[PDB]
Amino acid sequence: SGFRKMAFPSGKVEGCMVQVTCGTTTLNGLWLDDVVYCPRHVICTSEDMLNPNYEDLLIRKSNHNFLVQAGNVQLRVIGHSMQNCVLKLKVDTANPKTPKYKFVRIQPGQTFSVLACYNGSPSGVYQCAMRPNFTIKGSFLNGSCGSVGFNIDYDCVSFCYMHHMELPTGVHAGTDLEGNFYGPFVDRQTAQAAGTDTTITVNVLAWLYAAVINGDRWFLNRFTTTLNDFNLVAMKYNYEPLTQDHVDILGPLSAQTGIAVLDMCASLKELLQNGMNGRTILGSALLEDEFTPFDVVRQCSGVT
Amino acid sequence: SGFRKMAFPSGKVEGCMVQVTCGTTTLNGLWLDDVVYCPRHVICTSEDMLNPNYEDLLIRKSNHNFLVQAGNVQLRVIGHSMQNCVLKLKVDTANPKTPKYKFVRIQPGQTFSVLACYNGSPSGVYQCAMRPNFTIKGSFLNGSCGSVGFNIDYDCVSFCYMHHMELPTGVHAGTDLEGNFYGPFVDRQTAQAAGTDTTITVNVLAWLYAAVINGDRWFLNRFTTTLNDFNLVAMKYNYEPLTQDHVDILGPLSAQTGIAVLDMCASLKELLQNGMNGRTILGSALLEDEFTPFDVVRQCSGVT
Ligand SMILES: O=C(Cc1cccc(Cl)c1)Nc1cncc2c1CCCC2
Ligand SMILES: O=C(Cc1cccc(Cl)c1)Nc1cncc2c1CCCC2
Repeated sequence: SGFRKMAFPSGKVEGCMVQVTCGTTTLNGLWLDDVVYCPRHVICTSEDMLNPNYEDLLIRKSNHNFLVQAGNVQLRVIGHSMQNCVLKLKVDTANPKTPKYKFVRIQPGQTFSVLACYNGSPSGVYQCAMRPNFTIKGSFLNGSCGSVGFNIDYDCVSFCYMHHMELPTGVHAGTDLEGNFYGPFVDRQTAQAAGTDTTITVNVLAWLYAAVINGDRWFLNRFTTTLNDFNLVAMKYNYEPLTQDHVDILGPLSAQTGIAVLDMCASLKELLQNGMNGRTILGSALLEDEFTPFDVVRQCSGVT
Repeated sequence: SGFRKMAFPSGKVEGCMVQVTCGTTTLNGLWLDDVVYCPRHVICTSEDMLNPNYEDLLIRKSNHNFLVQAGNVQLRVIGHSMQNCVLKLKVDTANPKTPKYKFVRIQPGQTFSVLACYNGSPSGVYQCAMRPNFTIKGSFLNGSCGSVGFNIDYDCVSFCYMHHMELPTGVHAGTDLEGNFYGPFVDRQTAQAAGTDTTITVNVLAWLYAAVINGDRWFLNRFTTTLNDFNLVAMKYNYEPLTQDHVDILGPLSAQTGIAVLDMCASLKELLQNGMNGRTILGSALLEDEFTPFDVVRQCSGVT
């Protein structure tokens, strides 16, 4: 028993991290097979970042201008190209540590682990959720660009995120591994509105089931509700509307605990309307939304 | 910016995990050089665990009874011995993936990453604190025994914890890598009193400095206090007494923010006496104590 914000073991991803330097900028790259992926802003200087013309800036660059280092060995760059906001540096050597991998575009509300890196070296790992507004509330410093988010399915790493920038509000923005930004963000130093965020209802409910599984049952009540009645409460408290698809994904957790989904919805309704009354749930004094129903089942069953 | 419960990259530890089977029990082992370390209760059956005579139980076991598997290759056991509550299985092959390592006995209040494992395979990684009462509030299921806690200093892994058991209260108990239990715990199925726990004051203060560094300054006030006055408050709220040694370790954070340690103590005093008033600090509605002053500086500077 116990419930923690658990990240995937980062080993397979650590073996892919490289340092990419272009001119005076150094950031992280992901070396998979004979290709190194990194944010395209590696080709800019502080003068360029207000409104960069990436096509023009990339034209002034040749293969020999991109310095790629894996630990202490230099990789030879034989090709370079830009795909959306990522650069793809073809190197002459396939990464011997390349794991079985996929590039996936995760959905808002889904979770993933981040391996924060500086100068191609891993510093730490943490679990994140892609916010409904397509930002991530990560922990990143200068030099962290190019650090990636991923999930692991037994031996396969699905890379879902590459870190690009911190918004003036302290939240983080980035791309999928094809270079497409999550959200409306662009890679330039400008004020950028992150949309209105909401709490991931299905994840909060999944976390309430995790609490029941781990002995925390104080919040359970004698009430039930309907999808319609619950959604009126979710509306008032900036929670995502709950659908039958969400109920269906909560099926395994409903079966494990013997607490019907709408009865758990009634517990959530009372917690939203009344607060916690100074009590805690799984060591938290607020409603946690960064655990999916899958994360809860995985952590409560032991999938390796 | 941003602040997360960050674990160390687990790669160096993943390469050490093996499966150890003895009779009908399977748990995890740590393969370092030509030795496999695992909890000694691997030699017991459910009949034995009420009050095991480990010396006698180990006598009925020969090298060939300990089945050690690293992924899919079988290791040949050439020696076995018991050191406190750990078994040391000498194998004929040094682990080629053995990192630079140390065995350390961490102090209560210190933090470390845990790599939860099942059948010698890593499933997840999370950051923990050794509670003042020598328990850890981890996330462990059946088969997790032998999973280890560690810290990483550039290339050196300091192993500090091996998981042994879950107490009837849902908290976790284990040993250092010499087999000595943290706390008064014994490896037998009996009711075992975990002592009164306290909040790690120095860590809460370190986390308040992390909040200031990351823009959360609402809790800062016009007040100061003294070590004596603050310790009276800490006494009432089951917080560890603050000493000049704690003030000294908070020196770097005091210098970074320009907020004197005793002024931060006065903020903590008001938060303890008044609560949060429905507000949050770094995404938490309670006072976090599982970040040391070192963890805060590391996460806020970028040590890899
Ligand atoms: O945001 C950027 C650079 C940048 C500027 C403008 C556009 C783009 Cl795409 C990238 N790097 C960064 C990433 N994550 C965190 C922190 C930083 C830099 C300050 C410290 C925090
Ligand atoms: O506690 C034990 C077995 C055990 C029993 C008595 C003494 C000793 Cl040293 C070890 N294993 C375990 C570890 N962590 C978590 C969970 C479990 C088993 C139930 C599920 C949770």
